Amino acid sequence: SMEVTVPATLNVLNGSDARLPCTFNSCYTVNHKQFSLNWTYQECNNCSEEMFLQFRMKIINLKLERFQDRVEFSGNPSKYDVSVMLRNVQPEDEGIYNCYIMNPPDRHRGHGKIHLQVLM
Amino acid sequence: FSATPALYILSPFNLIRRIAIKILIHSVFSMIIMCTILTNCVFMTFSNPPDWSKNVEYTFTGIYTFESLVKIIARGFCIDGFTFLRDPWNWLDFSVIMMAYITEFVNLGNVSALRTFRVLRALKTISVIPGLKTIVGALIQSVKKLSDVMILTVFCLSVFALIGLQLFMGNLRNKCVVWPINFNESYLENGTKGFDWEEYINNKTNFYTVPGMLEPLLCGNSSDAGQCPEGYQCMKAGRNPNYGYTSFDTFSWAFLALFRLMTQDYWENLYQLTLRAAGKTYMIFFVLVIFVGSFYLVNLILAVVAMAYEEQNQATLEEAEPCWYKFANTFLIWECHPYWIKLKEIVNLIVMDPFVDLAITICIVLNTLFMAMEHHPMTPQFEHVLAVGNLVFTGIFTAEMFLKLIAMDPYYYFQEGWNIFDGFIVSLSLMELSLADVEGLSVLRSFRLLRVFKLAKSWPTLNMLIKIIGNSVGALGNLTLVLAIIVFIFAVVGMQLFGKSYKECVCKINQDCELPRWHMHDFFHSFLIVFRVLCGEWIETMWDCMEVAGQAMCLIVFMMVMVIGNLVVLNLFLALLLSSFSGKSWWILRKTCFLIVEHNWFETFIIFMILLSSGALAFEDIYIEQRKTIRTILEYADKVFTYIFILEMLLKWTAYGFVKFFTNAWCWLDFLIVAVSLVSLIANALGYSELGAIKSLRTLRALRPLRALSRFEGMRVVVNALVGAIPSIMNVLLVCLIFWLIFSIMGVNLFAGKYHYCFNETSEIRFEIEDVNNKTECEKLMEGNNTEIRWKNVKINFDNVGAGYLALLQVATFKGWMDIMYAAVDSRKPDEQPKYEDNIYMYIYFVIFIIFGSFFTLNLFIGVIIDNFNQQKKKFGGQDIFMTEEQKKYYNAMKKLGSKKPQKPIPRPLNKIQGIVFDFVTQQAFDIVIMMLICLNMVTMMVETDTQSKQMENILYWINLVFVIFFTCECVLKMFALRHYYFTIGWNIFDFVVVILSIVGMFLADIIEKYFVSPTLFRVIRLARIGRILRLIKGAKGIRTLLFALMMSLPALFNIGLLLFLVMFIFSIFGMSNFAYVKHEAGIDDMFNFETFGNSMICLFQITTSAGWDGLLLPILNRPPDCSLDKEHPGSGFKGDCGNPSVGIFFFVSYIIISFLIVVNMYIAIILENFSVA
Amino acid sequence: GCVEVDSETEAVYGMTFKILCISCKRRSETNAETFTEWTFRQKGTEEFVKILRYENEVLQLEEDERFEGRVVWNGSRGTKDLQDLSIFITNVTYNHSGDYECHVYRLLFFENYEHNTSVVKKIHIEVVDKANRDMASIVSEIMMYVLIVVLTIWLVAEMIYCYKKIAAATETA
Ligand SMILES: *[C@@H]1O[C@H](CO)[C@@H](O[C@@H]2O[C@H](CO)[C@@H](O[C@@H]3O[C@H](CO)[C@@H](O)[C@H](O)[C@@H]3O)[C@H](O)[C@H]2NC(C)=O)[C@H](O)[C@H]1NC(C)=O
Ligand SMILES: *[C@@H]1O[C@H](CO)[C@@H](O[C@@H]2O[C@H](CO)[C@@H](O[C@@H]3O[C@H](CO)[C@@H](O)[C@H](O)[C@@H]3O)[C@H](O)[C@H]2NC(C)=O)[C@H](O)[C@H]1NC(C)=O
Ligand SMILES: *[C@@H]1O[C@H](CO)[C@@H](O[C@@H]2O[C@H](CO)[C@@H](O[C@@H]3O[C@H](CO)[C@@H](O)[C@H](O)[C@@H]3O)[C@H](O)[C@H]2NC(C)=O)[C@H](O)[C@H]1NC(C)=O
Ligand SMILES: *[C@@H]1O[C@H](CO)[C@@H](O[C@@H]2O[C@H](CO)[C@@H](O[C@@H]3O[C@H](CO)[C@@H](O)[C@H](O)[C@@H]3O)[C@H](O)[C@H]2NC(C)=O)[C@H](O)[C@H]1NC(C)=O
Ligand SMILES: *[C@@H]1O[C@H](CO)[C@@H](O[C@@H]2O[C@H](CO)[C@@H](O[C@@H]3O[C@H](CO)[C@@H](O)[C@H](O)[C@@H]3O)[C@H](O)[C@H]2NC(C)=O)[C@H](O)[C@H]1NC(C)=O
Ligand SMILES: NC1=N[C@H]2O[C@@H]3[C@]4(O)O[C@@H]5[C@H]2[C@@]3(N1)[C@@H](O)[C@H](O4)[C@]5(O)CO
Ligand SMILES: *[C@@H]1O[C@H](CO)[C@@H](O)[C@H](O)[C@H]1NC(C)=O
Ligand SMILES: *[C@@H]1O[C@H](CO)[C@@H](O)[C@H](O)[C@H]1NC(C)=O
Repeated sequence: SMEVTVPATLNVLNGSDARLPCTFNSCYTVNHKQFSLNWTYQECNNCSEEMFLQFRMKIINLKLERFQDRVEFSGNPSKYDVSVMLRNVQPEDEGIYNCYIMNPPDRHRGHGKIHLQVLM
Repeated sequence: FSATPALYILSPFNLIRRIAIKILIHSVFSMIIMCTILTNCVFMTFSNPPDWSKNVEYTFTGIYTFESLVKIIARGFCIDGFTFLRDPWNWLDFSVIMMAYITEFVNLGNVSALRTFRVLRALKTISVIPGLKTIVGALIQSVKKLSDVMILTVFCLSVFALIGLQLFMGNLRNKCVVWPINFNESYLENGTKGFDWEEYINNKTNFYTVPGMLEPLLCGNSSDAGQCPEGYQCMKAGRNPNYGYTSFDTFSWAFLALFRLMTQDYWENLYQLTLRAAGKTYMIFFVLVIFVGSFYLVNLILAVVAMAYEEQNQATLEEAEPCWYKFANTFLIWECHPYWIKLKEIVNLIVMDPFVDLAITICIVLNTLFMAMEHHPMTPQFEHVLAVGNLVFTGIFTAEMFLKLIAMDPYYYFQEGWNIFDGFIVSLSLMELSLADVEGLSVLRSFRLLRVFKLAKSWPTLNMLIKIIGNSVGALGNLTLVLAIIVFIFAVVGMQLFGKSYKECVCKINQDCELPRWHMHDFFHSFLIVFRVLCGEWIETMWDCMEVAGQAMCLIVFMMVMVIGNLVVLNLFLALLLSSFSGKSWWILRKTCFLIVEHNWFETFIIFMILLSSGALAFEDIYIEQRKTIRTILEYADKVFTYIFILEMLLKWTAYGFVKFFTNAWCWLDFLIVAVSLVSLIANALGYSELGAIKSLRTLRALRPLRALSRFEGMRVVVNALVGAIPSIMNVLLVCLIFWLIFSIMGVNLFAGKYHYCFNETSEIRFEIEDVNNKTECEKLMEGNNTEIRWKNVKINFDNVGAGYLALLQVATFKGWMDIMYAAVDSRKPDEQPKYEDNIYMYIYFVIFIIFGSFFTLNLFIGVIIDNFNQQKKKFGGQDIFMTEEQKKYYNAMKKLGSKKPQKPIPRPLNKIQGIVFDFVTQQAFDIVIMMLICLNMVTMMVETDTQSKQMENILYWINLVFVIFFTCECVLKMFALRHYYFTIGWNIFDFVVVILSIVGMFLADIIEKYFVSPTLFRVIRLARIGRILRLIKGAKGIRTLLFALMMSLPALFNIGLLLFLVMFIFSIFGMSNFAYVKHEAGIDDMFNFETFGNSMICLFQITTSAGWDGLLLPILNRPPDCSLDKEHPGSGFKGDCGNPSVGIFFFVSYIIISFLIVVNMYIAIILENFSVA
Repeated sequence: GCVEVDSETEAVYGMTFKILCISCKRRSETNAETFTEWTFRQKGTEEFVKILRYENEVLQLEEDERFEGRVVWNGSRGTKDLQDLSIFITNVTYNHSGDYECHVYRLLFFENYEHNTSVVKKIHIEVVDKANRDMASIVSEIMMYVLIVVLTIWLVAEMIYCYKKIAAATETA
């Protein structure tokens, strides 16, 4: 896949801030136009996957009902950070963050897996 | 074994300590460590170690831990004397084991570095295998000896790098930028519709990029530099070529480029790029750096290493002064029947020892000359003849083997090594016919070539070759093992450091996102890269690995590979070489003509005449329909040249006599040239001025400069020496031809016919082998389509021993071999489309050839040349064989004048102020501060870079002002001190000329506002500043002695230079005649071609160092299928787009040989002179 | 490709002449679509008039009687990239003097960048009846003969001097 490093497991307090990043190191330092990053979220392992964040030549947030105005992208693709932060975490957010990335000039298209759980 | 005065804790009398010592010395421990380390090296060779061998790695680790435990319980702690901390390699032991214990658990994030640091395990072989420590030590003393030459090399590359920086500053960036600025549609990068200069100038699609090439074309504003097409200008625009590392725009890259020039590694591309950017007139700089930094510095390094190795070798040679028998006697002895014994005696007599050797060797020679006759296109009758001859010859050798086996008992038969070799060959021969349907495995039939080596008993010189090959794995098996271990450790270091990077960054070096041809991913390819660096082609892969995996790592790794590997290969070469080493009017008329011939002024006149007549050939080029007045005046002076030379022939005849004149080779040469010129003269004077071989005789006029060989004394002496040394070279050349014939026949068997393509040249992609496998379906594609799809052949193929010799000379000269190896390793079947690296292991065929027929044969040839020149020197009392008698007087004059001169110390003048000022100027403190400010000026020169900020330019300007003021003030102080006695030493004169010329430079910088604005002369008078840093050599002693050696050896270099230039002239005229109007395909461009004397001499000087001669040859070898036989060629009646292949091969092969024999004598005249200094 | 040569400035009446103009591309790879116009005016006459226009496939000549049925094209044959702009005149008359100017118009093709260029070369010819064969070749012939004679004279003088001197030397003993 792609050389993407993520926190394997993160714990977040009830309603507290949570920043779950996808850092990645590749050749061909990231450009802004032809580059693409994707973010998929799953409410559980074996249930449906949901697109909620795009960056196709520009930041494109799908603004799902699960992440209406809570997930915000304040990362840095040039600094190899496509991080998403979830404010006011809610227990039905317990699931899988998957970030999909494609560095334009290489073709080492890859994937990402993040498991987030919320404590009672 | 014990010898233990240690007396440490855990008393040496203990049972445990005694057991540890007993097992430690015991050789089975060493053997099991050998097995462990060899398996460890193999597992290191493994690229991605599968987890089912991770525990095997732990097993190896535990073995190392056990060894460490034993060595610690046997005198471990560092406190006691003679412990294992006193022995350096056990530092390596502790380091590697401790770093393993660091590695298997949490560690630093640099996984690649910690993985690489396992190479110490492979390095352990150097410590533990017996004898290797001494080899490493000897390498260390040789390196320690070459220190002064390293210092001089560094300072010389620094001086020349400053020259190149100041001359070619930024010129490498000159690109053909679209000039007619199209403002109305000049979009900005963020969609502004506005125009910004720094975005237009660096936008990559505003450059030319000659269709087919990769880098955008370099261009130039000079009159002779490259030419921009219509609609482009020559502003410096964008990144440098070759990813940005080929540049003179800073002292770092200038130093890299001139270290590249020093080793001549792919220096023809720097030559072409810089001459296309800065103008062809700068070839003077390249000649200067090749005849000083390349030939001389490399010669000096090799001479000093040779001197050190000879000294050490001579010092170390001087300091020295039944149970199976009973089974054998029953089965190995074949006397069991009286008639059988009678037959044994009979056949032993029927051997006819005097008349068996001739028969068997005749059969061997006929066998090798039958194996020579091989082709891809073979008529079935001819292949049948080859097969039946093969059967006949193998039957003959089987008959000889069986006859000898029955004639002498197998015990005594196999007791001879020659007989065991013969048995190996005959067994290998028999296993062929039985296995006549084995898939692939075409290598097996190649072993028959070894029969030729049975001529070793005949030749003494083929025995010398076998002696060299044996000494490689005999007396010097340990040193070649050191070489193998080093080529292994570098190969695995590369694979662990840059191996993953070459796969992550694929699209940064190869535009198709495929692995480049020569990468460091696998182990085989890493070994290939390190071998290539040993061959000499480091830069072309250093660029790629710098582009994928960081500049610093590749620079360090490849400099280490070059230095260490070349040191070891040089040491192995010299090791082998030193192992090998040990009335009454007719009489008055005749004497009057003799007197008029022997007149010095008349000889000068004829020299001027031959020079003019020879130079008149230069004007005969493609720019001859212009300057018609020049062509007419030169044509009508050709007649008077012919007249004067016929007159000289007649008058020499009268002076000397027919017998006296025709017993001299030079007189035959002159007569032949005059006769052929006169024959052409009479042919053109008559109506038969064309339409025959007369026009082909016309180009033979290029031989006219040969009269200068007879006239000029230096060229005559050099040609005399070469011709005298030919006879000792004929036998060695015969050996080299036989051995390269073995290699060429094996290459034909491996590759014959497997070098065909199918271009669709409209796309010019070699069809991948699933659309067209066979030749037959490529024909199908043709018959469906039009000629836009063809079945090409690599032009330097291996399809018969002739093409084999050509392609193999290319492979052995390390120029043009890359395409051959690509088309070999892609080769799969004779009539099948090649597939990308489907036969990778054919690389080892070229590795074997370079090891044997390019390294060992070169070693033999060099040894014989050195022996011959030693003999020739000893004949004439040790005098030089490249100097005229007046040159000998010149030599002896320097020999006498180079001693220690009791110079006058300039006594103090009778003034107190003068006394103190001479205390100032004579004190050593004043000299050393001068040297330090020269060093400061040198660093502030090297800090000048392209694209530097204007503030930096002003700061450098004012600091240069300060320094030049300081130097001028010191100069005028010394003048006021004693002008008349300081105009006595030449060093001071150099100081005065450099200071006044720097003052001229700065005055003209201020006053460039005149009618004579000349930037180029201004950069040259800036280069004039560099002369001051040459004063540092005055404070040196060994460097001064070495420069004295160059000064003392100049005259021989000058004579050989005249000869080489005259050869360049003849071949350049031949190129102007034949290889003008050839297609501009690859290595022959709009410039660096044969269309003019300037461009032709450019190409010949490039070829003189063998650089890229495949490039020049390749466009000649094409044919009207890949040409146009009737091209328009405007401005000239000449037609046809490409020349004659046969004369193309003869032109370049004969130049490579001739140039090689010339440049070699340049090396010998330098190397041997350096020896004679001390 | 680059031998830019002027035409000849002498034409002899009744036989043929070769008008020569070679515009050479600065880089020969570039492939261009080129066409030309030839402007002509007689001696002591008004401004030029076009006579022949060769555009990449065929030679269209103006209907002037001064050149009809007696002018043929000797440039590059059917390549659409002329690079060789040569007019051939058969049966030269006295009218065909004055000033010729070859107008060449190039449309160089690049990666994604067309370019239109124009070059004008001026050639002046004069028609004679006897071929006034040039001065360089004649002065070269006199140079040839005088040099041959003077070298022969030098040789004879030197050899007679040496003969006399050494005969006087040998008569001494
Ligand atoms: C280097 O110069 C070339 C030549 O101008 C630039 O290519 C040009 O790029 C612009 C914008 O990227 C293109 O304009 C666009 O055209 C499309 C229609 O396909 C239109 O919808 C857009 O709104 C915009 O106007 C233009 O077509 C294109 N020209 C060519 C011949 O490719 C190139 O972008 C420059 N390089 C850099 C790094 O700026
Ligand atoms: C692309 O980037 C360039 C520069 O980075 C942008 O140029 C800027 O454009 C704005 C809009 O016109 C300029 O602001 C105004 O400029 C006028 C010029 O007379 C001035 O009088 C106004 O007071 C105001 O500053 C700005 O100067 C100009 N340059 C910079 C450095 O900002 C351009 O707009 C960008 N294109 C897009 C599509 O964003
Ligand atoms: C080859 O010759 C040309 C001129 O003979 C050298 O100078 C170039 O001249 C043009 C104008 O004729 C410059 O264009 C203008 O430059 C200014 C500089 O700031 C720029 O801002 C404008 O937009 C305009 O494009 C061109 O820049 C200039 N070249 C450079 C590198 O500045 C040319 O330098 C010569 N090439 C060599 C010596 O390699
Ligand atoms: C060798 O490789 C070249 C690569 O260009 C092949 O030429 C290409 O052939 C295709 C065949 O369909 C051409 O496509 C055609 O394009 C025109 C213009 O857009 C369109 O009107 C047609 O309907 C069709 O799509 C393509 O233009 C052409 N390219 C060039 C540069 O000529 C060629 O076919 C290959 N030959 C073999 C034997 O594989
Ligand atoms: C090179 O030439 C050889 C014969 O000289 C080709 O072998 C023949 O290849 C074709 C197609 O690759 C085969 O036709 C197909 O065979 C398969 C089964 O093998 C069948 O299922 C198909 O219906 C079709 O008939 C043909 O049988 C085969 N010849 C023989 C004797 O089996 C070879 O393919 C050529 N290389 C190429 C085309 O790359
Ligand atoms: N230092 C090198 N000298 C020549 O030998 C190698 C080669 O065989 O021949 C040329 C040079 C080479 N590198 C390669 O870059 C390539 O193959 C070639 O340039 C292109 O013609
Ligand atoms: C740009 O186009 C305008 C038309 O509006 C024209 O007047 C002007 O001359 C053009 N300038 C350039 C540099 O193309
Ligand atoms: C090229 O320029 C010439 C010069 O006037 C002009 O006559 C012609 O029409 C132009 N053609 C093109 C395609 O630009």
